[PDB]
Amino acid sequence: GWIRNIGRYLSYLVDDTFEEYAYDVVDGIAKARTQEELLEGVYKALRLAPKLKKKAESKGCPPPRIPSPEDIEALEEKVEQLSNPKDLRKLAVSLALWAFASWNNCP
Amino acid sequence: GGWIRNIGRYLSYLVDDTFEEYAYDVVDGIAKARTQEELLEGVYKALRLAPKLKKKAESKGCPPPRIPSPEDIEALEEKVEQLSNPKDLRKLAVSLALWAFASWNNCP
Amino acid sequence: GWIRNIGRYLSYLVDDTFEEYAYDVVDGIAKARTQEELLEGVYKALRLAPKLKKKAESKGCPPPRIPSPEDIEALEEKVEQLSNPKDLRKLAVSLALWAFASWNNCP
Amino acid sequence: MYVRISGRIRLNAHSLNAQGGGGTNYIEITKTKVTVRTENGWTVVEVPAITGNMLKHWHFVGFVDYFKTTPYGVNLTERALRYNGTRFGQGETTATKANGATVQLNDEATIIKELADADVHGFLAPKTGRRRVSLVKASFILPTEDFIKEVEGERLITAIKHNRVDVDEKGAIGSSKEGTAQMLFSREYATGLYGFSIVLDLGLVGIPQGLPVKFEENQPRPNIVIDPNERKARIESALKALIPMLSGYIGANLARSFPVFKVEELVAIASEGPIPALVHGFYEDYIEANRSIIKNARALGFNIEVFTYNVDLGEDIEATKVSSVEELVANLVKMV
Amino acid sequence: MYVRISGRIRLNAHSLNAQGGGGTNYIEITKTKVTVRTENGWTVVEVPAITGNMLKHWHFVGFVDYFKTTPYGVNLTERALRYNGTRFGQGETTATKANGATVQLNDEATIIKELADADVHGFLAPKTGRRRVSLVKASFILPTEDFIKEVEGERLITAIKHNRVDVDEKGAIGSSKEGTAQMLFSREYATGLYGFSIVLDLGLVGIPQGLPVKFEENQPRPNIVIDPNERKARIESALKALIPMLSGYIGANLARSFPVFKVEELVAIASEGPIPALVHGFYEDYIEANRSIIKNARALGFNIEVFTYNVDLGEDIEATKVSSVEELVANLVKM
Amino acid sequence: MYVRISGRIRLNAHSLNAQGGGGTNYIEITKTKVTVRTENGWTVVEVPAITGNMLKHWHFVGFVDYFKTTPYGVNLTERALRYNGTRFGQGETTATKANGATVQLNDEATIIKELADADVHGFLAPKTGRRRVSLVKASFILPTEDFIKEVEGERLITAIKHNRVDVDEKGAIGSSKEGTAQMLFSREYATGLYGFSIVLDLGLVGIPQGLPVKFEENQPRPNIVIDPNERKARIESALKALIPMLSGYIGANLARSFPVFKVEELVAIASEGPIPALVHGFYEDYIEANRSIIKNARALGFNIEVFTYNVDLGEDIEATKVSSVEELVANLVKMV
Repeated sequence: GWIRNIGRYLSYLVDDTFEEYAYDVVDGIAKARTQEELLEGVYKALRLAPKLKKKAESKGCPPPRIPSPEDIEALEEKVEQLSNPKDLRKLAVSLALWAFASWNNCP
Repeated sequence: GGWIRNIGRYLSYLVDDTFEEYAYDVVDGIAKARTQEELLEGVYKALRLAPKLKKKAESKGCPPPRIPSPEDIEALEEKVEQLSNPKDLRKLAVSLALWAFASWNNCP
Repeated sequence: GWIRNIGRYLSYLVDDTFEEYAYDVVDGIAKARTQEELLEGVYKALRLAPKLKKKAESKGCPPPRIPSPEDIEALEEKVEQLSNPKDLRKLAVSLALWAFASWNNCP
Repeated sequence: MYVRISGRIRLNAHSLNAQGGGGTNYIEITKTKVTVRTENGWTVVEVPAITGNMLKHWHFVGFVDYFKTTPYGVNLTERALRYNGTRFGQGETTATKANGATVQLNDEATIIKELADADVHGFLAPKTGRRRVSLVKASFILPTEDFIKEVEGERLITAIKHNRVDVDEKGAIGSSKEGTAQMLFSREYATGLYGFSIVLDLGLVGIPQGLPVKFEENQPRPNIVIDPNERKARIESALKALIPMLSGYIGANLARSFPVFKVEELVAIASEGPIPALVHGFYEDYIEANRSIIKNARALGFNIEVFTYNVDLGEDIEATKVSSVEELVANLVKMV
Repeated sequence: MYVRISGRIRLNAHSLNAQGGGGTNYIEITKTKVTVRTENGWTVVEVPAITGNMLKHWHFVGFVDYFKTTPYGVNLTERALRYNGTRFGQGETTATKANGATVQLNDEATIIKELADADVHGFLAPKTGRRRVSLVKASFILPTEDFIKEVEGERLITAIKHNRVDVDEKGAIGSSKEGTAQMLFSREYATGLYGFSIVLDLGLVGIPQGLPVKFEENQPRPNIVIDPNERKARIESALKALIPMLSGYIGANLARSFPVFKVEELVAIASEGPIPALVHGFYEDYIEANRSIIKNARALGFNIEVFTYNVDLGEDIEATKVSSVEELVANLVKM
Repeated sequence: MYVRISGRIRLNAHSLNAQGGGGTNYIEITKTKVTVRTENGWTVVEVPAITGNMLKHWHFVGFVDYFKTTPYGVNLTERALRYNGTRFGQGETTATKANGATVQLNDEATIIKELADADVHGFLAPKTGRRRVSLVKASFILPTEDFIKEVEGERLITAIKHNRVDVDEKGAIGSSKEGTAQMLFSREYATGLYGFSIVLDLGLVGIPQGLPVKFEENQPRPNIVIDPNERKARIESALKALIPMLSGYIGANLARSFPVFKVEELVAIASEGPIPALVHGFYEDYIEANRSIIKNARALGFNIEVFTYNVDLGEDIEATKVSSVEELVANLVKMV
């Protein structure tokens, strides 16, 4: 449900094979209480796409797959109705949990 | 509202590859829209680059970019006029700022 | 809507066809700081009206939509209550935002 | 003399009391949970904080600094001169003075008579079993509740990464196989409005815990084991340790961060007797609670003296309009 | 006299009453299991709770500290001045006062006449019995069930790590082979809105346990073996000992933690005769329980004075507004 | 002899301490979040800043530059002559002196005796465990609060693009296939009025931090492992290191940007004994706080000397007006 594709991209900011070690964005998306800071944190996570692309290309392993624009609008289309923070926390921590999986990228 | 995606598609052209126009500052300024004034200013700076992308896309064998229609501009003006609360303004700005980075298939 | 027509006229200064590119006047209108600067920018924008009117039929395009007197007057008395740049900058940016839209100037 | 201080401090761009080690990349700042309203039921949020151990250690540093210059500065542990807080660790029976003289950890009276740091800050001697509760107590430096409610969580945290330029003598930046250490490491810097509360129990200085009184004349005369001058000097040393405290010397990474301090407001109370603890500055309604506590304590028969900075308090009770922290400590030492 | 207090207090960043960790490098805060509804389900949660022994000891500390100021404060045990209080045992039949006077444990009357801690907090004399129960009792300190229901998830328990750096004679340091003291331990810090409840039966201070009344002249007068003046002094000291409890002076790790304390709400009832405790503050509906219990007690013919802080408790009941715990103590010391 | 300096400087067209980019054509200026009071309630704003680490590095550069000319200038590290700030990276137990001699790292006294950089700016050798806290404390350079009030952000930043022209012998730009390097990168330039604060605890130069005193006859005396002339030279060099810091030699990209760097105003204090730190120049109400601190500290008996540039500080405080930073350092070196 459009979580694996964004989850692996989020993991791309944590894997040891990519020596940039951006844990602040993962902490920010994980510790989200309402809509605005969650969207801001996911925007900061998604902003590092050129860095990851030009670092993977210079290394040799296949480039990371940025989330496709078809599942981008799903994020707001689902989170607009999440007024209650209790239900928001579910996905706010699920994304961070997916960001810490193995996700073998560069062989 | 349907115009957020329309303006995000245009904003994608300022960051995407095969265009050599790496305007990260304007996208970040739109994303960091504290007030409505500077949000509109950043949108204006992003729109000023329309002729450059429009000509370079056909100069490198790519479909012309989808510059937002005047209806989208009217909707944006209405939203800016009726939103005087930074609480909604921040998420409004982030909504169209997030679309800049994606796996858009601009050039087939 | 009293701003859409002025923006429609201003879009003639930059677009496909209408081979007369005037970015400096659009920037001066958009970057207006004082009321005098905005008025001078509007005057410079209106100065090119005969050029566009004659060039419209030189390429087969419909004649341009020159703003009526009434909205120009209304702009003149709308300018004379803004004592701070706060509102004037917003008015200038709103006026200049329509210039770079996907107008159907002449099908 | 017993004194309590509580207030707020503005503080931005501070990497104080981090978690990770120096050699580990991405040094992380400490986090702590707090409970707030958010216009509904109770909710817990995780915010950067400074532990009370850090504050207590920097109070110890300031006290040692201000007690060295006194004529009784010889009566100090050799570890104190090194700012070493390990007071009588596990597996030792004797300690070394500042001048090199040895002291035996058999009784508390001689320990507190000859060693000043172990007297103000307490000590533990597991090998012998001796004890002394610290006279100074400190709380956490938590961001104030109304500030947290007012910012809706922009994370108050910036992870700034930077590197050293360790290079070979020939001018080549080698890899890990060469021996160079040109690597990027990240430090987390916090910001916001914080609250602090530290209590001092300086009335028991120079008095052994076991035998507070001796009853020489059938009356409770305190068992002052040291000279009154030494006890007094220890008192103003502990009181003057607050001057470097509320100036920017209660944090780590001072060489590269040096936190940007400005005390916003505070209240201090002292009555040379038993005193209720003030309300921590973390709560948004601590001014009214402190005003009520002061008023009821004074009406009950306590000789509370109150100094307030940048708070109106009650405007009807006798409170001194102090202008800064060092003026406050000057007023405190004028009432010894 | 006979007083009962129950309420809710906010305290965070605290490690009061931990497991000590005398053999392990990790120190665990206290925990207990609690059952609560989960919208038609009896779920169980592990939440920190301060034991009543901690509160009893800290109230004793406050009482012995406030009893020294009074001129009648000589009548105290030598243990009391050191915040001791083991209070004899199977091998001791002699009490040493603050001045060092031998006191026999033959009867409770002399024990309560010559000692003040033994009078209020009880004692035990295995030699001849003479058991005296504590006049002040305290309950545990649990977060309210409303808080537990509303948090559901979340840990509110932080394991914060502290080091003990020990620089050597020049600048060196060692881990475990140089004999120095350089370790890295951890402490558990809790938060939440807790509930407290105490019962003080101060009406029996100075009266021997075995002889509540003398009944010699055909009147059941109280058997006060001590002078009324210092009996009143003991009452005042015990009532003032409440002040250095609801301020942050309860628990452990006071030097490094000093919990961020703020009393939220409370209800207290005071009377000259035997009265029942109202309800613990852990329950969500404890305010209505207090209202019902005070109405029922007043219906049976009881003279109760009720003080409320940050709670309405209805309008029919003549309750006294309380600005702070010290206002309550000042109103109480009127008797 | 301790010094505290604070004030405000105006920077234009500067790109000091950027984020480097690393492997991309965009280079961003470093950002940090600060808390601003505002009349509408507390807010957090992300603003460009210069980290205190680079400020410390440039002070180290100035100190080395002014100590090289000193006759005792041979007592430096070979890395210091190259402005290499790394202090005894992991795995090495020896230090190469400027003259080529080898210095062991088993003793701190020798290290501070024949290595001036480690003495002044501190060091750490993880292999042997020796350490020394730096004597210089540097804080972040942040735009002042009232400036943010007045400008309302305006993004305070431009992005200027510079080309990378690779014209070969034939005169062609290439097509990234032959080996040409014709590209187009961009750099971020900021502007505004910033505030700075610097602390120099020049009282432990040549004095090991383990045994600061000797106690010959229970009479405190500094434990100096070097002759007093070297101490005086090191202190003078450290003081003079401020000249190539307030002239515009702070930060990176000096060859292509060279910040405009006018010093707007400043206040400094200096005293032989320990003194509280001054208020950072970020806050709008920092002149009044510094004035109160100075007045009350002098009332407490601290023999402090105050030098003010473009700040009045009223009449009660006895301060000497100073024309520029050069005159300030001249006055500082006048009083040893």
